[PDB]
Amino acid sequence: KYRVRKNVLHLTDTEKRDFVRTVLILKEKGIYDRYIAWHGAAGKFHTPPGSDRNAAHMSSAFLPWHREYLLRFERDLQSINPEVTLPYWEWETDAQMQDPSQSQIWSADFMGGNGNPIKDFIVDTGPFAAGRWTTIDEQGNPSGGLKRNFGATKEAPTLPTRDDVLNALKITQYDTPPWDMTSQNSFRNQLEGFINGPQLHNRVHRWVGGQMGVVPTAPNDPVFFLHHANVDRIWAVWQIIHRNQNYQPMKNGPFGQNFRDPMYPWNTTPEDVMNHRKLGYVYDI
Amino acid sequence: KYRVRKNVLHLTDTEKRDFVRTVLILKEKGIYDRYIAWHGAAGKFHTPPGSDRNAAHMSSAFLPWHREYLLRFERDLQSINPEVTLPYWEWETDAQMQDPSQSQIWSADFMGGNGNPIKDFIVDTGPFAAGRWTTIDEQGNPSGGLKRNFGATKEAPTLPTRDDVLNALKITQYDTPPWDMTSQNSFRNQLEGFINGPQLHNRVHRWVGGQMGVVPTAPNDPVFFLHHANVDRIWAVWQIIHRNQNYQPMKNGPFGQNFRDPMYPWNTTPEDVMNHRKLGYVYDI
Ligand SMILES: [Cl-]
Ligand SMILES: [Cl-]
Ligand SMILES: [Cl-]
Ligand SMILES: [Cl-]
Ligand SMILES: [Cl-]
Ligand SMILES: [Cl-]
Ligand SMILES: [Cu+2]
Ligand SMILES: [Cu+2]
Ligand SMILES: [Cu+2]
Ligand SMILES: [Cu+2]
Ligand SMILES: [Zn+2]
Ligand SMILES: [Zn+2]
Ligand SMILES: [Zn+2]
Ligand SMILES: [Zn+2]
Ligand SMILES: [Zn+2]
Ligand SMILES: [Zn+2]
Ligand SMILES: [Zn+2]
Repeated sequence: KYRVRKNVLHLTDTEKRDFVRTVLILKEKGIYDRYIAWHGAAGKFHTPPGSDRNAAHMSSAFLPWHREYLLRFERDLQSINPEVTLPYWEWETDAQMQDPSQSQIWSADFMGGNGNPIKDFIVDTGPFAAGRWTTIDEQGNPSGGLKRNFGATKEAPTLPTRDDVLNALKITQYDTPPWDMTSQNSFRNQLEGFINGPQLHNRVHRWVGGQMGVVPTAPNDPVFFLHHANVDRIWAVWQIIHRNQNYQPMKNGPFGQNFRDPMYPWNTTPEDVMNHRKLGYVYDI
Repeated sequence: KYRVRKNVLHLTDTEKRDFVRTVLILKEKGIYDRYIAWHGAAGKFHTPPGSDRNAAHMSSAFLPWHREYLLRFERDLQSINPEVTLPYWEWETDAQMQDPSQSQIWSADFMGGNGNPIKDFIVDTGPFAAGRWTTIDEQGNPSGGLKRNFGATKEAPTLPTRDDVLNALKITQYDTPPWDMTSQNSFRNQLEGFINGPQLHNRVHRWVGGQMGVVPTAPNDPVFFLHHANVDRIWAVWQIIHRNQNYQPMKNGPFGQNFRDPMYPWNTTPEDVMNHRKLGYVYDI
């Protein structure tokens, strides 16, 4: 309840600079890659085997898994710079802009811009531009650099709206059986974005494009964390609005999917991360 | 110093029954799969990216990474039955047999026998025969059943010998740069099996065949843990013989390979598991 996570639009130029520096430091030491890999491994970890669900997506653990992911990542930033916390990208607000690509989050001072079509959409601007930031493929081998292609697909030509967020917050049930891509009247599946997909969470990944548009490579793009800090914020809000409500399933959904089950690749359980304040952080506002 | 890890050949009928029983429960609960996944993930995690070294093999962390692996595995077994510890398969003595496939380790009440040529070398005997034990391919999808083909390979027709172990124990250095498959006069690379490969550990893997023969699927076979328990034991012996020799590299090795670096997929470091006695276990003898 001490660490404050801020809206990207509220950061001082120094905070932006420090965040970028710390990320680049984590990347140099080899710590950043551990994060890419954890998310990759989890994505291929089906619960149960053969099922469409995995440890981090298309199921109940989607939200708590990423919260732990972000928590661990933020603790790593703190180790380098104690004054650095994870900021959140409020995409619902950027969706209101005439041209979202002009949002300050994409400035050459922060995340860098959209991909360059003349270069097969390689990001050639910002601190994570090809040549300054190496990426790796799902195979785990060096790739050719970050790629982004804002709103190119037909299913995600735009960022989700404030209304989409509001409608999701309306759901009274955290999740509902079978606890997967098909769960109905489920806040979790709603936020994740499988209802009339792609929506919200899923839609943002698709809108961004490049490595961000697919599970095995998503974290190669630093914005992955700003996105999920926002997703984590929507959830924190949901938890306040419906305080009558608790995580689901409690038992008898799939192993690694239940309230007290370990979340591959960690021993962390959903219960362990239900209270973000106990985890040591809050969102401005 | 309380948990004793025993030679498979020193186990009672009951101790073997309980070990197998506990492994099945671990499997049934979904815990066993986490281990197959962890080992697979580590094998694809190169240190550094593009390199030939990975978090669990072909470099210095090979030994401490597997020691941590077994420790975690033994703790889970202990959680199911506090009287069960990890036994070790002393293959160097089995190598002396006229026909090693006749060793009591392969009895039907234990691990099971060799694969069935008619079935495409699917294991049809023992507690883990196809139909009684599910397996998972490199993709994380169900694979249809355990396979074994003892010494079918021209490269590893025989199990390593006592002489092979003894010679490795004479090595003075834990490891040597470049800290990878080419390291010379390295106890680690020797025990792993790359000096005139396939030797030792690498040779046991190749000799067993089936999922045990390849990195991404090896742990699917329970004997993987019995194998690595002996490898761990051989290392523990080396540690006592060369009491003034320590882990290498101490620093400036690839991140993930140094004495105090975290070992993907965990935060555990080689330092953390250098003394097995501190880990709560010892070998019988
Ligand atoms: Cl603020
Ligand atoms: Cl909140
Ligand atoms: Cl909250
Ligand atoms: Cl504020
Ligand atoms: Cl004994
Ligand atoms: Cl003994
Ligand atoms: Cu993802
Ligand atoms: Cu995501
Ligand atoms: Cu091995
Ligand atoms: Cu291995
Ligand atoms: Zn809150
Ligand atoms: Zn944690
Ligand atoms: Zn603010
Ligand atoms: Zn590879
Ligand atoms: Zn010892
Ligand atoms: Zn010595
Ligand atoms: Zn004994």
